[PDB]
Amino acid sequence: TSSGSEGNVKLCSLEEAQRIWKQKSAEIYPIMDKSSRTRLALIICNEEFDSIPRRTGAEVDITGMTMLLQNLGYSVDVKKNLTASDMTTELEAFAHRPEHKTSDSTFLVFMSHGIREGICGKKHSEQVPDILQLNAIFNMLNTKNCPSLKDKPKVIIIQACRGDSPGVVWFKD
Amino acid sequence: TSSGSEGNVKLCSLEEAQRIWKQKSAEIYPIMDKSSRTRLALIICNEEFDSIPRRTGAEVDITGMTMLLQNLGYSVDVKKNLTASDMTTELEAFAHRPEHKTSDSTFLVFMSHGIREGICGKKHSEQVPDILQLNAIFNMLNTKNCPSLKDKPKVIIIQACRGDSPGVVWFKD
Amino acid sequence: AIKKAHIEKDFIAFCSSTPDNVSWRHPTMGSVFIGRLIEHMQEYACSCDVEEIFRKVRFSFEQPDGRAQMPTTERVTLTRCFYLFPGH
Amino acid sequence: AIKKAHIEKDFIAFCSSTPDNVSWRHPTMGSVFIGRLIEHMQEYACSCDVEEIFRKVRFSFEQPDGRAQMPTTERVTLTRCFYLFPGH
Ligand SMILES: *C(=O)[C@H](CC(=O)O)NC(=O)[C@H](CC)CCCCNC(=O)c1ccc(Nc2cnc3ccccc3n2)cc1
Ligand SMILES: *C(=O)[C@H](CC(=O)O)NC(=O)[C@H](CC)CCCCNC(=O)c1ccc(Nc2cnc3ccccc3n2)cc1
Repeated sequence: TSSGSEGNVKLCSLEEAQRIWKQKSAEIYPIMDKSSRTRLALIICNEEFDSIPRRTGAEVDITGMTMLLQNLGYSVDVKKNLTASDMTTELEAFAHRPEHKTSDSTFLVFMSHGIREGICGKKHSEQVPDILQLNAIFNMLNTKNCPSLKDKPKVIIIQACRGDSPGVVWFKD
Repeated sequence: TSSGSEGNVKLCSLEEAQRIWKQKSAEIYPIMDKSSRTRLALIICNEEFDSIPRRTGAEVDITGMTMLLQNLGYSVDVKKNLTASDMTTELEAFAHRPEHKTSDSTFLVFMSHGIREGICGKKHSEQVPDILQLNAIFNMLNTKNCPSLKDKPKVIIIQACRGDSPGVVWFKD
Repeated sequence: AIKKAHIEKDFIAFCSSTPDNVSWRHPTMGSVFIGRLIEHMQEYACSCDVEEIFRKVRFSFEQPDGRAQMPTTERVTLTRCFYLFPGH
Repeated sequence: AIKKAHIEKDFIAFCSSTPDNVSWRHPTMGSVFIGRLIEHMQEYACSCDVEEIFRKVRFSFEQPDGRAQMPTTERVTLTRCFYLFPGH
């Protein structure tokens, strides 16, 4: 039933959980006890922009990702329509959250327009770029800047264009 | 015995090969018949440079990688001490090899000094950079520039520094 | 006592397309990569690690249509398999 | 008849360290990443796919010594598991 906390996410049974833990030795990331852990996730989504087309349908993505991460046991913070500077400030704040200490992992979700160089902030234009680089995201969440997430999986998901090309070539059979 | 073509590489038995092919459905890359396939690999290694320190020990890496790739069924081309332009010319030539048509995969190995931006050519200095970017390697081997390797695994291995930092942070237990 | 730790470890990035290329989005149905990722996570989180799941997402894009894209996994320093163990 | 194909697919890159960071090399023993990779390929090519093997290589670097480095897998568009099937 999808009426439970995990919603539409298929459950891992106790037998399946024991089998995975037995098949592989010490090659799995440790999971903290459900009763005590404080898992955190962050979604940054830009839909409305100053100078580039509106990202119609973004709300569907926000809903889906928020519910999915909650299903997986994460407390989700949702921030909308930020400049690259605002994204940096939000990421730095996320890295400083005390909950990461009592967490085993984190998810970061970015959804915006994008170019080859990175992710577009709300104020982005060709004349005055407003870009957050993927490199900056990694740096802000690494062991130096986020010691609380040492040894813990940090999953970054990015929905964005990475250029203008269609991504295809022709071939004949 | 390591006297066979596969040397020190542990053999996959017929039972193990059948088990892997049975455990996973259509989620494995197809392998071409051993009798007809023409697998190609390329190693580019820079040891002696005009303006940066000598890469002593590189010969050990060349020997090991050449023998390993041969063990795995690849015909290995070894090129030494090239500029970034020469590496590009070699890569373009590799992408044009007719053998890829009758191959199922390829390995590319780069071994040199490196900086944040990419891999150092033999003529590299701080004043006049001689750098091959990883982006260029991918472009030269993609479906547009290398149609013969469409749908086929292209494994790129790079031994190089990516900057000057030690890659470590301190923490107390 | 102080000890050394890798500055960058246990990361995985998953992008909606390859470099230079567009990612697609429907005005009422949302982004295809996001929708596909949710579906695959819902289905496979119980039995597959996250890296395995991301590969399956990629595979679902294998056959190109009129709006082709190829999700890319980037800068991976996961030293272990990350299983979500949903329900636990 | 012409058909569309993804411009970039079925790639895996494996680097000796993380961005910004050094990779180590011994004057007589060679590069540690290269030596480690050969060993793991010799051992695991029979039973593991290349992505699995690369993760194992990473894991072997997990505990930092005086010369720490963390090999990174990059720009992965493998849609399937690449098994080498050594001997076949
Ligand atoms: C680039 O910066 C952005 C990235 C973003 O997430 O916003 N992408 C775009 O701006 C692209 C242009 C390259 C999208 C523009 C919107 C136009 N949309 C379409 O043309 C279109 C048409 C049909 C569909 N169909 C479809 C079918 N099935 C599904 C299933 C699930 C989800 C969506 C979906 N869509 C989509 C889009
Ligand atoms: C950066 O551009 C280059 C990358 C390259 O491949 O050349 N790297 C360097 O120039 C680094 C400096 C950051 C290497 C300089 C050479 C100095 N070497 C050492 O200090 C050193 C000391 C001890 C060891 N030990 C050791 C132990 N076990 C093994 C096992 C297998 C292989 C090597 C090995 N080495 C190594 C290096």
